Amino acid sequence: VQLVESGGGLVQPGGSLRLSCAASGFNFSYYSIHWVRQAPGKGLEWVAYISSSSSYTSYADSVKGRFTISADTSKNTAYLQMNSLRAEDTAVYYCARGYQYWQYHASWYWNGGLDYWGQGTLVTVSSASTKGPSVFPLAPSGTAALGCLVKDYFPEPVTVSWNSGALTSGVHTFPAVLQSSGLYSLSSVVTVPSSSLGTQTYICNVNHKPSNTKVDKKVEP
Amino acid sequence: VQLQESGGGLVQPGGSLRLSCAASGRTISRYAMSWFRQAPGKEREFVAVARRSGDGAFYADSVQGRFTVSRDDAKNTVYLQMNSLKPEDTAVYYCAIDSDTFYSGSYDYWGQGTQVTVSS
Amino acid sequence: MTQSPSSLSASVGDRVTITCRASQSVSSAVAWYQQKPGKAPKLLIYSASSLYSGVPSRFSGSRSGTDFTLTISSLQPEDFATYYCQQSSSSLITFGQGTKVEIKRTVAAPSVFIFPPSDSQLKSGTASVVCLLNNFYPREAKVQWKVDNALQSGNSQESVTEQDSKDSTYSLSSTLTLSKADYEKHKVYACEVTHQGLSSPVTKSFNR
Amino acid sequence: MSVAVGYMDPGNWITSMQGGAQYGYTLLFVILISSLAAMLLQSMTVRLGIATGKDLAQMTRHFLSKPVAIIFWIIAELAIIATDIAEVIGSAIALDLIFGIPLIVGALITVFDVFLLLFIMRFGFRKIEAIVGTLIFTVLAIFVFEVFISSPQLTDILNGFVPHKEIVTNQGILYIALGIIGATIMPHNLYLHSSIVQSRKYDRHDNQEKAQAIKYATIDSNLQLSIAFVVNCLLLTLGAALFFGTKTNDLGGFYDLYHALKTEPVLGATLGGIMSTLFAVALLASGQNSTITGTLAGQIVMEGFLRLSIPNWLRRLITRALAVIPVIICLIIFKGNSEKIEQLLVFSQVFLSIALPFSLIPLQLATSNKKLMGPFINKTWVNIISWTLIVILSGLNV
Amino acid sequence: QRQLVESGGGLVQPGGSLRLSCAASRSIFSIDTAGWFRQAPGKEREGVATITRDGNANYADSVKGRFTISRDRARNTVYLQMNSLEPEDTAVYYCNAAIRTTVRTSAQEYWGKGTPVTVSS
Repeated sequence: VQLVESGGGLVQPGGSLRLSCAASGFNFSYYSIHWVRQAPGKGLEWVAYISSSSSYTSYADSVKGRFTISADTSKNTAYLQMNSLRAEDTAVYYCARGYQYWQYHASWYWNGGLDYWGQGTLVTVSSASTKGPSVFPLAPSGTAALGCLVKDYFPEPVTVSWNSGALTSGVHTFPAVLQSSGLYSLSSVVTVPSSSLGTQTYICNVNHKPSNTKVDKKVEP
Repeated sequence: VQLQESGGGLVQPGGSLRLSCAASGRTISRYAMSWFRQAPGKEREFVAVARRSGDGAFYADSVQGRFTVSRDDAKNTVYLQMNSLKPEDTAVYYCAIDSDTFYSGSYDYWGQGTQVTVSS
Repeated sequence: MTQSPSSLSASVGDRVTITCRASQSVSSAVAWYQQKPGKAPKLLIYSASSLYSGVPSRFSGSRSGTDFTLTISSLQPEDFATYYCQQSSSSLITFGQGTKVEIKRTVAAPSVFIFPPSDSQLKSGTASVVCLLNNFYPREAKVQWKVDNALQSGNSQESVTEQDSKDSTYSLSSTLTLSKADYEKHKVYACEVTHQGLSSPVTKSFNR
Repeated sequence: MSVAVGYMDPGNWITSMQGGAQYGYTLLFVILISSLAAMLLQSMTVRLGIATGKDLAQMTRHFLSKPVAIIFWIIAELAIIATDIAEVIGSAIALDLIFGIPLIVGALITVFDVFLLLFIMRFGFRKIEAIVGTLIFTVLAIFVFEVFISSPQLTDILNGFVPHKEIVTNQGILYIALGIIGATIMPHNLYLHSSIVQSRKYDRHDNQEKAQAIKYATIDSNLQLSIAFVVNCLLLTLGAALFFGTKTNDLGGFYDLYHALKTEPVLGATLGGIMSTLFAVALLASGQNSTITGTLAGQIVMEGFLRLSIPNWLRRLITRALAVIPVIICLIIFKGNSEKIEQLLVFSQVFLSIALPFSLIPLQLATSNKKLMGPFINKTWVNIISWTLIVILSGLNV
Repeated sequence: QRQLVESGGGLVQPGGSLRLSCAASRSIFSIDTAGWFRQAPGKEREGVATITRDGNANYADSVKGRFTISRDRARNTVYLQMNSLEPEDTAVYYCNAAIRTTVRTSAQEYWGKGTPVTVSS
């Protein structure tokens, strides 16, 4: 019973995009399909619902009208059709099996739930283009902290190592946060012995594969 | 707002005391209530916090297992039950209200303190 | 849906309870889900009382009044993730805001560090000032930026790490961003930190 | 005042209709023959009824001894019980259809409810008989309407040629055959007529030329049986035109008719239910009258063979109870199955037709002695002997 | 597949009992062969019982002893009485049918919508 999502790249705001939910195994004409969305770092949120035919379809007010669901029992497939994408819709959309007549059932003493979940695709809306980070030192002034600021890159992800992976203890590479520019920024920090600062070299190795950016930055006291 | 600690005194090593902190001018039920202690010349150090009912109690390394903070919301009083007392626990003990209901330690009101001396 | 506890701390093996306030929906029974960081939420309980086939027996349901609750009898060191309640409605379901269990551990105040902007960045026209709060617990903290003793608003962003898997602490970065011209108008750059483990605010500062 | 009488007895109802749901127009012929036979037999008993100042039961007593008397008394009692079982099942099904109560409760209501018949007797005859006659006549009108496009030569040529291969081979055929016969003769009717003729103001012995009464009574009896024949023929062809030539060849008991009337398309929608409930009412009333007639018969039998007597309410009650026991046994055993109950019903009728000869033989014998005798008793002789062969073959194939 | 309406499900403590009743929508002539299916939330549609034209009452191999199918030839309604319920019988209980509208039209399938049944303290 292997739900599989697909169809998530990068879209300009207001654009449109299809999303494919390939089913398998179970007799598709028996079960519904729900699309549960999750913003970054928030709680889940229900978005759509399509049964076997097209004679059943609810919606959620967030995309009431902007979204067209559709089914095709030929290949057990379900399709989402998003239009007029807004800057916030960036999310990680899912799939989820679930009873067909899930309305006629639900009552004060029964709730079917969503048995099998897919793995999620990452839609992302932006105006923002691919860009490698600027890398700036976070200079240290019995433990010292030092780091690298990895600023104004897009899209995710970046990796940061220290001393070509020889330094791993006490490293914290912060989750990226989106700036008002629509570009990400993060810092990577490490704590080290203050008595080491004069005689140990600290270099952050930054890799942003989408832009082929590789930067080594020496971080001096 | 006023806080008043009581229950200190001279106690033998291994012995027990129960400190009380009575609050007036403020309903404590909405706020975390903390205990600190200060030995002469040292910095005032955290001992324990009783958050609102259900939100947990937290403790300093030095007192974990031996001290227990508890609350009587109805009587606007918080307690520190101190067992297995050590010489190292000798200090003035202080209660403070956390004015931030989100628990960030906005300690605006403090008691005058009650002396605890652990020695034979 | 409003789950009442939101950051329920706990230690291993103990018992814990989690409640989902029926927001006077159709009140059709809840069905608790569980989700670990960055994976697919799993089912745990449907119709508010029965288990899902092949789920450890530590869990349980309860239908107390109109406040549905879940109770973990014994907390295996594996169960540490966010939990979700899901109430049906007339024709659209909605997931709760969700609560998140976490590992009990004796409070740790942050170590605080401040970093001035680099000359390289300044030469490009922008000044990023970074304040680091390292290895603290619980997660709540406040960072206030003062520039020549003036409290800043609207020109900083924070990031917080996921809880460390070994020591169960958090770290936090606050980044103040100024134009070079604004940066060069002022002398004293300070980050002032509070945390419930700190008896008084910690200030780290530099002079430009 | 006005005409009022009930001719449809659930026994013949189910047997005829079944004979038209399963095999079609074949059985038709048999019906006629049975009817004709009964006519003759009526004649005979009526003659015996009017002369010799005796009752067929007393007759039997005057050719037997104590033990064999016990035997034939057992047989007559069993005949009566058979008819009563038929009736009580009819009533129970009627109740379950009209109201919705399960069968067991209806059976019990029927058995210990004879007080209705004293109540309504104290209430008034003419009105109740008029209304039941109206409803039955109207139900029959409904059935007539319901019969549709049909091929006459089929019915005819199957009435005529009598496919003997057919009539004898399918031992499902002999079954419904004996059913129809034993439901058209009904020995209790024989005893009852033998008795009732005894009072028609004939100059009991002081008129050797009282046979005028004989002729009058026989004319009446023949009219009656003829109309019964017409009704039976109708019910049979109804079963035919409503269930034949189909898939799964549904049995065609009562329930199936009750539904087929309701879901009948061309009858609109509500008219379905209307005719439905009308049919239900008809069933109920027919059951009740078929009961009330036979009480006197049971009384006459016991008075004749044992020369003993009882008040009527005790008679009716005890008979009805010993009749209802097999119903409940079958119900509880087979957990409730319309099919099983209707099968019990048909088996009751055929058992009646099995018992018949033990009460037919002495009738012929006695009419061979006294002053008035038939010239061609030969018809009755051939009747009984062919009869015996049929019943013994049907027994044997078991 | 509509125009059938089950009814009767409801909460019930362990070891209770209750009687579900498949039905028809309007004036149906006969129910040839019924069948009651189960679709518990993490499994496949199993199947629990089977009456036939006359009567067969064939059951599953895990239920004999608790489930007593039946029929009501009077008002066309299949029944299903479950007795001494257990916490492993929670599911929605669909109904199948073989409806035949009028006395001569051929048969035709029909599925239901089913009803829930929960068993717990």
